[PDB]
Amino acid sequence: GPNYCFAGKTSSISDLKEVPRKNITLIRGLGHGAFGEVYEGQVSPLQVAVKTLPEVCSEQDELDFLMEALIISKFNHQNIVRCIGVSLQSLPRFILLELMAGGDLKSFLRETRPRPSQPSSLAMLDLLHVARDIACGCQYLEENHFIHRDIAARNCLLTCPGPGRVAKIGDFGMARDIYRCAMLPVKWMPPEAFEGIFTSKTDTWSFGVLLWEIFSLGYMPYPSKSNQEVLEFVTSGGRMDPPKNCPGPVYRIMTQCWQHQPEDRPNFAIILERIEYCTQDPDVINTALPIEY
Ligand SMILES: CN1CCN(c2ccc(C(=O)Nc3n[nH]c4ccc(Cc5cc(F)cc(F)c5)cc34)c(N[C@H]3CC[C@H](O)CC3)c2)CC1
Repeated sequence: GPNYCFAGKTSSISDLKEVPRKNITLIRGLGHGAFGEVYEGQVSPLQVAVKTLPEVCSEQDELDFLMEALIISKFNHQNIVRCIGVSLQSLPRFILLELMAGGDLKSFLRETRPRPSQPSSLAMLDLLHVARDIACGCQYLEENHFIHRDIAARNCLLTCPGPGRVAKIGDFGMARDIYRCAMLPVKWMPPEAFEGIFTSKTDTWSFGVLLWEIFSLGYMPYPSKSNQEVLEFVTSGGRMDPPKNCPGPVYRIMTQCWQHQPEDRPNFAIILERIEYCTQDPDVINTALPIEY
């Protein structure tokens, strides 16, 4: 029976909000992936997402699922998905999370690119608001000494597709694994991560790559380079060019997050200030996004 510690506070299985099974109904499948497996559900009525643990699973799998529930249950911030509760005493086991109907950010960006059929589907301001949303979640993690270890568009969710959408950090799998190779998010990692010491400046680095994902509208970073090619490229001083039509001031935020030395990268409070500035600059927000023909 593991304990989990966050912000100086210790908690364990008995501290999770166990929701009676009978109160939980699955509505439909949403999908599966590195994050595990998730459904839309209802509680009691409260609409939720439901993550599930396979009944056929290892002991470490069980401990992983428990630790996921502990980690997410202890965060308290408007840009990190909430945990409504858990159902660990019935099988298959469930973790109940805030329903994020816009789905993951990477897919939303790819699917919502301006096209002749939808030429104003996104504007710079939409992208800067997503960036600000995730920076605010990261600033919370930084201030609570929690290193995320995989800040990327694939790990962010949106409340809804339309106007008023709020982005939130939706996955903590890597952090869970280290709380405790080919799968490592190499394209998101700074040179120093290859002494292997992490800090919140490693998350600053990763946030710069997420900014590149956002302002490229969902491209894979380092187009054409493999993991090892990226590693050698960034270690040598190599950096991505700005995404298509990216305003200079937004690209300058990326390039400061990618300073070789970690002390030279901004903390998330500074990143936020700089995103706020870009957001107020008419020349940035009046810049047209590219049309994908
Ligand atoms: C058109 N498009 C509209 C949005 N729709 C949705 C809506 C909600 C969701 C969805 O799961 N919403 C969630 N609401 N609350 C959640 C909490 C945890 C997770 C797991 C997760 C976290 C994450 F950061 C990224 C993920 F893709 C999946 C997911 C959710 C969804 N999920 C797909 C994402 C694509 C992935 O490959 C398979 C799971 C898709 C997909 C279809």
